[PDB]
Amino acid sequence: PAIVGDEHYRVAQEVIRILQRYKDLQDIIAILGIDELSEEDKQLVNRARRIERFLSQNMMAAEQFTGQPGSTVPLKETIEAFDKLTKGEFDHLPEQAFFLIGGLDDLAKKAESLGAKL
Amino acid sequence: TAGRVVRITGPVVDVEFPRGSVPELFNALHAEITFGALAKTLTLEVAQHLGDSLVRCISMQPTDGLVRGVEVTDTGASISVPVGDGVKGHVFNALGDCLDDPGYGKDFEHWSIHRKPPAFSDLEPRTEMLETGLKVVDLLTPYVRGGKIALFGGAGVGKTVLIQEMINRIARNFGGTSVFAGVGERTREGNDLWVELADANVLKDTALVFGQMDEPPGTRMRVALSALTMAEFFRDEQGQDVLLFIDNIFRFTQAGSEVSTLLGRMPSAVGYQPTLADEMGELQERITSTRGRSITSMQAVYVPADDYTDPAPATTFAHLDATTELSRAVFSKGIFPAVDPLASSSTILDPAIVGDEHYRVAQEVIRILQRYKDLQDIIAILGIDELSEEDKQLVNRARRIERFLSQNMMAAEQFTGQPGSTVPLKETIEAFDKLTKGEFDHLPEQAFFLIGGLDDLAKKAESLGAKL
Amino acid sequence: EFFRDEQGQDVLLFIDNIFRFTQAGSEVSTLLGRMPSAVGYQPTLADEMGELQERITSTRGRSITSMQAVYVPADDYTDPAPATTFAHLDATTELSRAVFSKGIFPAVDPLASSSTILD
Amino acid sequence: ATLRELRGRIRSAGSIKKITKAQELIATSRIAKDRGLCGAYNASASRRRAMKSATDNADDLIKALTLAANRERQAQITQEISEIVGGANALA
Amino acid sequence: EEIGTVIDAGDGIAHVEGLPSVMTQELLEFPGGVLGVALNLDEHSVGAVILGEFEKIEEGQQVKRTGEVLSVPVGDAFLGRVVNPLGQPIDGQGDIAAETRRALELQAPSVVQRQSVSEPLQTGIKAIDAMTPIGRGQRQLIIGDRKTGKTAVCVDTILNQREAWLTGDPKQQVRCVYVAIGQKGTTIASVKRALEEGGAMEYTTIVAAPASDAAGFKWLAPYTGSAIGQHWMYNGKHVLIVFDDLSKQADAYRAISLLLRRPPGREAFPGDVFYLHSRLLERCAKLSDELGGGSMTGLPIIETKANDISAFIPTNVISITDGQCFLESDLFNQGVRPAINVGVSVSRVGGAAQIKAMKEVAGSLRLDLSQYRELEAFSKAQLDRGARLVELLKQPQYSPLAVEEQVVAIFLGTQGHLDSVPVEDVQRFESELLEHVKASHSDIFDGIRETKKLSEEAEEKLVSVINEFKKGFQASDGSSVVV
Amino acid sequence: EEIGTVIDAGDGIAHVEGLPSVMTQELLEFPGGVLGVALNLDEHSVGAVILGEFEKIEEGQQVKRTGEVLSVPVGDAFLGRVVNPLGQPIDGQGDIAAETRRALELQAPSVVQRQSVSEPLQTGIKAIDAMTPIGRGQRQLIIGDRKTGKTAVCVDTILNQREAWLTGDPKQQVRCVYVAIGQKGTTIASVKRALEEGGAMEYTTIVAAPASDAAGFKWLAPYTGSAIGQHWMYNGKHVLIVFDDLSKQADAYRAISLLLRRPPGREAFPGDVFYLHSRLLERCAKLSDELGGGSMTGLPIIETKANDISAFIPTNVISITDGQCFLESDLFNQGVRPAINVGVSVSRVGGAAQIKAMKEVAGSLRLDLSQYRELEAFAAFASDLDAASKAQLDRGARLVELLKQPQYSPLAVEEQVVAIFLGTQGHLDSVPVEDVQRFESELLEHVKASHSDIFDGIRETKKLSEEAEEKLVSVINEFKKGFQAS
Ligand SMILES: Nc1ncnc2c1ncn2[C@@H]1O[C@H](COP(=O)(O)OP(=O)(O)OP(=O)(O)O)[C@@H](O)[C@H]1O
Ligand SMILES: Nc1ncnc2c1ncn2[C@@H]1O[C@H](COP(=O)(O)OP(=O)(O)OP(=O)(O)O)[C@@H](O)[C@H]1O
Ligand SMILES: Nc1ncnc2c1ncn2[C@@H]1O[C@H](COP(=O)(O)OP(=O)(O)OP(=O)(O)O)[C@@H](O)[C@H]1O
Ligand SMILES: [Mg+2]
Ligand SMILES: [Mg+2]
Ligand SMILES: [Mg+2]
Repeated sequence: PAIVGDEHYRVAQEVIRILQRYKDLQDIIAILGIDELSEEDKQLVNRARRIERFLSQNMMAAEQFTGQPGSTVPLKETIEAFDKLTKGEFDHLPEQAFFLIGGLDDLAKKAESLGAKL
Repeated sequence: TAGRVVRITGPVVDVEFPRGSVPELFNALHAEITFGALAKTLTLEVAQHLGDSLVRCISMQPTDGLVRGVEVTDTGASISVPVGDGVKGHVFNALGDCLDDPGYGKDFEHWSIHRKPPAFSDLEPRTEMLETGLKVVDLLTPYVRGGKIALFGGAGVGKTVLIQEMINRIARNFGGTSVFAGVGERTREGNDLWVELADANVLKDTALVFGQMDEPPGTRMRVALSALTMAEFFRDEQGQDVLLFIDNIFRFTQAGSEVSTLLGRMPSAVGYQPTLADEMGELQERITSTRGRSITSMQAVYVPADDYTDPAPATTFAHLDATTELSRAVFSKGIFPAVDPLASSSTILDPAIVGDEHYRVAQEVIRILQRYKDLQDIIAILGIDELSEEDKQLVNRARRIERFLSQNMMAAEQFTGQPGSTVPLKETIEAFDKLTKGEFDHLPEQAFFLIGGLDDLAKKAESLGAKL
Repeated sequence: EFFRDEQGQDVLLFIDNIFRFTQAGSEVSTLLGRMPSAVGYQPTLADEMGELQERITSTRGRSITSMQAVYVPADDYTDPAPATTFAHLDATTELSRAVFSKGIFPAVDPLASSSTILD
Repeated sequence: ATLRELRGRIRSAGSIKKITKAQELIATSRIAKDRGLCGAYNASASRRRAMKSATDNADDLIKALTLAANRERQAQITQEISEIVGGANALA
Repeated sequence: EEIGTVIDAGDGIAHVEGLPSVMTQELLEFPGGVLGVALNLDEHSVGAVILGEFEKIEEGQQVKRTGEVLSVPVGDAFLGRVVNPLGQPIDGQGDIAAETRRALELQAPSVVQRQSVSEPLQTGIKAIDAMTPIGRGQRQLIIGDRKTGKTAVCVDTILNQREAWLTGDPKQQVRCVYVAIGQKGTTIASVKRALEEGGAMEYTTIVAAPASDAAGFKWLAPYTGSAIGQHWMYNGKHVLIVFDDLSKQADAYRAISLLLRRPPGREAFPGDVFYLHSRLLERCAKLSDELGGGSMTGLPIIETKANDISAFIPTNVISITDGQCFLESDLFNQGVRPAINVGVSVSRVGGAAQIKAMKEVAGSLRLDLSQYRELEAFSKAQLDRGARLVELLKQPQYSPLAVEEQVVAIFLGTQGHLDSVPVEDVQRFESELLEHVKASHSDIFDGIRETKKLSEEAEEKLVSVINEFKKGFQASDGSSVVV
Repeated sequence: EEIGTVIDAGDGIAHVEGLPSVMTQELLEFPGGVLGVALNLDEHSVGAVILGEFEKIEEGQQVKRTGEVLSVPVGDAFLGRVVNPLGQPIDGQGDIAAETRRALELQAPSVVQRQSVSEPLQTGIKAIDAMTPIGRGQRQLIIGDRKTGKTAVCVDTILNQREAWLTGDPKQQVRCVYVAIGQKGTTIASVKRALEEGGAMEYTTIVAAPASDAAGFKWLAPYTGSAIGQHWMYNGKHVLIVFDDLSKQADAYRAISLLLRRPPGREAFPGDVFYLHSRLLERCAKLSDELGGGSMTGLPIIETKANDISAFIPTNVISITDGQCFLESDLFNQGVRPAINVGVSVSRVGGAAQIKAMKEVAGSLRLDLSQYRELEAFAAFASDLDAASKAQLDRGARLVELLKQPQYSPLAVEEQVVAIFLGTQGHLDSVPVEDVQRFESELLEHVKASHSDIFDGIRETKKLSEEAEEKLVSVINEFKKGFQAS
């Protein structure tokens, strides 16, 4: 918090907590299925899948491997977007909307192209 | 021109010779042990030139009682074994001494047990099915006539019983010559095989060479070469179709490892000899058909501690045309032969050789069994009740299929009192086509266990309560 | 042994911790340049343990009875050190935190503990 | 990677055992008082029996995996020592 | 005479210069009666493995030849004696008047010097004698976890040979060698005590290399016992040798090899540990009639860790022997004793060496039990029958049964005569019932023993006697067991 | 001439005294035509590896210098021939007229002697050409357990170069070298027959070091094949070299190093086994236009045990090559053939090794299949998934079906472009999964019989024109009417 500030640090810690819980739950989901989780844990699993996908990004140096030009997301946009993601504000979008995009504008565009709206 | 023993380290002997009279690599030397109970003539085989006119040799007999400084005579040639039609029906040791008729064969032609493999230009790939009548072999691991077949397995999963089965199914009505090499296996197994062949009237067409468990590592490393030399004579000189049975070739590799340790070589991985692959390759490349001259070889390969990644069997794999991998897990389920249908392979199981129908049926069996294997983690915890209807149906089908790959074997009667069965390849293909299509899903699983064809299936289903 | 054999007494010999004896033997074997055996223990593991344990016996009507604290590496009872030790053990007494926390003394776990002569 | 895989399997089996045990006890509570964890019932009491069986199977699996992991642990120590001492012997 | 001198000594190994005429594997005498075996012979010295108290070896000590390759005294005088792997008495009963000496590493009979195993070796254990029968000359592996009853099975088998011994017929007598390798001294003493109380020391020799012994003795003990037994076997006698246990011998040989700095392989074992066990067990054979027809039955014992039979030494020995009796710790703790496991336990060659009556009564027994296990894992009548059979196969320690009594008990179980009896009383039932047949109707046992078959008339009389006994059998629960 | 004397010999190694002027890695003549190479040079003696039949070597024999570092003959006469690692014929067809000789240890092209990999090397295998494309000058590792289809992939790649050979244009032609290391002789013979039937021996050379060869020949065979390929590569030709397989070469090198008593490393391998493979595989390169523009493409093969890619040699070689095709037994048995594990198989050249049309249709195919496999694992016991999730699963199942291919059934690049277009642009969605294969097979045939100009346009322009895309879409829609969906 002293260096990155309280907002950055809190959002980062929340993302890490959610991903850790998802990793804890993956074995249960694999064997017993997701319906056996609690409703709160199902909410967390959906959030975590969206978060892990949104950590992916179309990088410039990867154009040759994807055909897609890269993107750059400012720090402030990253912090705000992941704050929103941890709060469940994008749980209504398909997880595939979060895959290999930049910021929230790219997210809105991809969600539209897949039917949903941000 | 005689040498003298200078060092003895177990079965390995260092011998000094006068300068100019150092024997050539692989030459057979002779020494005497004179101590009463252990008196004998040692046959040493030159293994290395140490320099200063010293040679390191491997003893074919235990060296107990050997004394430093005793005279050593170089025969001037390598170990040689008697060859010809005369060896058929007789039992030999690794030095070519007849055991059931001592002195017999001393007058025959003798061939050095060391020779080059056939020239590359004489090699011809063999793609021709050897039909066995065993459902699992014929369907999933079709054997190759004139090809190389191996049976892999941990301790007591049925390798020797399957070798005896293949002697019954292939050697009995065979028209050519058979050679059996017992390599580092049970002596009473050799006696049993000798008696069984005599009973079945197959001995007259078979030469038996034994170097078994209670032999020094040198004999266990060379006995395979002796048997192979007899097989090579029949293949090349006599123009005979030859069968070569070896049980067990892993013992040859293990003896090589023991010898390498005694020879002072630096160990490779898992303590094995650095030349493991090369020794195996020399031996195996000698075991082969050439253009117009057929050897069908069947080898039992022991797998240490059930570890299929152990360097010995791992190296053996590349030398084979068909590979039947016996599994402890299958064995535990009572399925005989304990073949792992997903790990075994045949180079001729492809549509070009066996046809479209055989290939399709085999591939569907393999797919179903693979799907069943993939579900085992889930089933081990929750059983089949959590699976989808498609997966439940597949699991029931797979259980019936894996049972129907078992078979009452000819060689198994001695254990169960039940005579064996033979299944034609066409019937096997048809039956497994029906099974994979789900036509026997109503029959109980036990009806598919240890039977032959579809008539047996109907009879057993009736005896249980169902009806085919 | 002096107390048993010369004074004709019954002796209780406590050994805490026998695993540290095995491990000191392993370290000495290493320092002396001996090739380690399986899992890195001294090649003479069983012989050393036997030489120690076979002296703990009843003889001439007097006995040395030993209670020995045993450490199990990685909780693996198949580890060579605990396996070799347990080749000589006649009973086990497990003291349980659960039983202690109920005020039950001695805090012996009646289910975990066992004896080879309870037959 | 064998030991890493076995440890991961042990962790997974432990989580499964905890979940099945909680389900068994909750089914016990609900007996006194859709889903597919009921065993062969479709083919609360049945869920209780199925979860008892599943938690016992998970326990058996954990024991087997732990045995295999300890064998791999010992084998790795032995192999590493063999390589170390083989190199040292080569140099000595 | 030739005298060498110790140039260096460490960890049960010594190096001796001189002795130019020493033989490979010769026994060398070091001062204080210490012995060694000349393993490595080169131009500078002789490496010797010390067999005994290595701590007494010193640099500069004089070393003398024995003129004998590694060997032990052999003869009938060893019966009833306890010796160390050198053949030296340790029971404090004086000298052993040896007939001759036998070299330890004489090769086994060849493929043409044997014949098929055909005479049963009755263990008196119903589970084994019914499901994994052992013939004379066969090697049967007793394998299991610590404290699962392995020694008990082997000792009961030795005790079971008392009746054969008392006949005085060398064709029926079985002379027993019990080799204790690395076992606690108290346990060897208890084994000897049990053999004495059972009248078995008359025909039994013990070779002891207890846990306190050095590795040389533990390594040597099985070969000493094998040589003692082979002396009798080649004289037309039938011998039974127990190796308790070969796991400890493998450990001793591994220690010796590592101290010699031989590079190891799997589990740090030398590459020739398989040879160590295989050449030992190959010398248990059934000789051809030309060699006298003698036999040596081997009962090697292997201790597994956590019931893991796929480990290196257990798999080596499994690939050497003709079957195995797997003793399961789970069964043992459930009170099922002897804790034989049906699925994994098999006699490879003993199927032929089983009298006809036992075959007839046990052929079903095998299948019933094998299937009842899987059913119980999860009909009702087959469940009750399987429980009764599992009860029938239970047996107290130190109480082997004659084969006629085993036939009758398996008859009871297999023919449904226990379906009426309560499970908890089956044991008692059987016991009392057998005692009945001994007191009266003992001609049934005589008929079975003489003919080795269960006759129709004898079977009918047996059923009649079983019903009469059921008439007045008081179940623990109090209910009659009639029909 | 300088002469030494054999002072000791065994197991394919010899020690020679004398030869003061011998070079490191010099070829040495022993009596009887036997050759060796000097590896260890110290004051006392030279440790030499015997390349041939060492059983004739004896203490006291005279050894002669050759004055030559290890080298092999090279030239166009090696095409269609089977040779041993010295370049000597073993097919029994007479001598080979060498153009010249090449030292085995000539250095690889430097950073400034190369240009970027930019020309496709078509395998004919949809999965590879669309998802792990191989360019000219690339090293693509084929790694997997026994019998997973590694040799099948490599041999089919060799056979797919026949059309390029027949064009006659050396900028299009690919000459092929197949190095057989440690293979049984009959297996090598069967590979040669397979090449002969397909007409591949016209442009292929086999360097053979079968399992019966000395460890020296097995150690050398990859370098001999590489030198033969390099002769062409530096003369403006395009070469594809297959090493089947490098696991056995590593084992042979370990055997030699242990026999020479060099200190072992992990798994008893010598400390420089990684170097053994890296210096071999860096000789595969795409030369700059100043050096002729030639290239050599490497297809090393690695056999793993128990699917253990974490073993020493597999990790080394994976860390060397420009991507890997990972073949799995479980995928193979499921019917996924070629049995490529899409998640972990990668090409490090990527779209640069594809034509434009393929790059466009196959843009994100590999990531799409990775995410599909992930979702399939996640949604195994899901009831009532999202609409998007169900669509993803349906599409991925269709794509997996689309990438299945029988052995010896190559697809030209235009046919592959159309086949992939079917799946990635959504035209298989109306087709049942089980019929996908059949559908593609019949659609391509249809385009072959009529509308063949779609294939011509792709072939000639390397891209699918907007109008060609419109025509292909219309053709697919028309074909779907007559297609019978079993
Ligand atoms: N087809 C069969 N039917 C019944 N029992 C069988 C069958 N095959 C094998 N067995 C049982 O398995 C035992 C072991 O068989 P076999 O001797 O062939 O094994 P193995 O793999 O050669 O063993 P080892 O490693 O000990 O040499 C046989 O004695 C018999 O008990
Ligand atoms: N048939 C039996 N019936 C009842 N109890 C038995 C039986 N066999 C053995 N036991 C009990 O089990 C104890 C352990 O048996 P035993 O000493 O034979 O096993 P073991 O495997 O040889 O042991 P260890 O690992 O100590 O060598 C015996 O002391 C006796 O108390
Ligand atoms: N695409 C495919 N479709 C069907 N069968 C295939 C395919 N590719 C390979 N096979 C078959 O799979 C088997 C193994 O193939 P291949 O010999 O190429 O594999 P490998 O990994 O090189 O084997 P090995 O371990 O013997 O060297 C052969 O029967 C081959 O015919
Ligand atoms: Mg066998
Ligand atoms: Mg015991
Ligand atoms: Mg291949």
